[PDB]
Amino acid sequence: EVQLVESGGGVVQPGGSLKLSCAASGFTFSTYDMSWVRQTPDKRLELVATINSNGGSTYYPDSVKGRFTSSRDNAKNILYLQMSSLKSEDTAMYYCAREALLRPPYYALDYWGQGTSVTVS
Amino acid sequence: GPVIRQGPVNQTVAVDGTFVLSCVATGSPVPTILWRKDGVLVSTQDSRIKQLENGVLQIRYAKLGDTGRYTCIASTPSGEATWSAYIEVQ
Amino acid sequence: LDIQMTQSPASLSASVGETVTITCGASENIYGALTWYQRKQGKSPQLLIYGAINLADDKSSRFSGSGSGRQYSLKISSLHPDDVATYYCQNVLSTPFTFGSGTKLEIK
Repeated sequence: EVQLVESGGGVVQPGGSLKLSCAASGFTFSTYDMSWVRQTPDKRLELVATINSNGGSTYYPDSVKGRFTSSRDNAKNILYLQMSSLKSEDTAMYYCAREALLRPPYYALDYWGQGTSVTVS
Repeated sequence: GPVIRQGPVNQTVAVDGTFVLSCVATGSPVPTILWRKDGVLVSTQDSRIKQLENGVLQIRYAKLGDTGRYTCIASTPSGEATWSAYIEVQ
Repeated sequence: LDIQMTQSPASLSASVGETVTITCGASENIYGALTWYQRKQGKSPQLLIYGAINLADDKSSRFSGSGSGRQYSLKISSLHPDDVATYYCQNVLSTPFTFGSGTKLEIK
């Protein structure tokens, strides 16, 4: 039974720093690329990080590049997002999500965690 | 007899980004589309590299070595057409 | 330089049993590289449609995705109260993988 559980959210000061965790179970975590997606208070969505299955490759959009680091522990099955130099625009619900294996292999996210709240000010 | 309406276009792309080349071909029968990179048939089996529908080649987690000439080859039992573009990853 | 996704309408309320269309326009051709997500209130998004036209595994056939080029549609046939959600399209052609800003579907 696929489960994703984010934690590590809270309230932080501008320029502050936070590290989120996502515990995965019920699937072969080392096989899947994973994403972090956030949902701002206006209900818009934004992809903020992807990482491939062995941690060898990472992607961040311009809005967070330099400030966010994604990494994974494939033995303990956890995905991380280190966020630093935080700003009020980073205030959002953060989900960790699994990248689906599909045909054709378009990028899509089939399982999502319920998310962890981050507030900056 | 195949004609390429829109071949790939020149692009500058960022390292770690995802880009595509697209190749829109007509003819009867419907043209199959092949990709070469730097003269060699692209391996859509590196897992970063995906052939998607509608003649799209997609390359994820772009690396510096993905810089190069990309050629679309549109083929039909009648004939074939060619159109290339240059990609710069930086 | 990034691909803009524009969704219409921003919200709508409709009645049970109605068929409802939501649209998504991209600022350039995206070649069917589009995905649709459903987000119910206080929940995380779920995959609905991938590659513009493919229905996700454990999702109702009342949902259908169509389109090509720059224009895409999500149709919801025979509207059911559980369909109450925000629907989002996403460009999955080239980065940034921009999301449309979402369409909130309500029942009258």
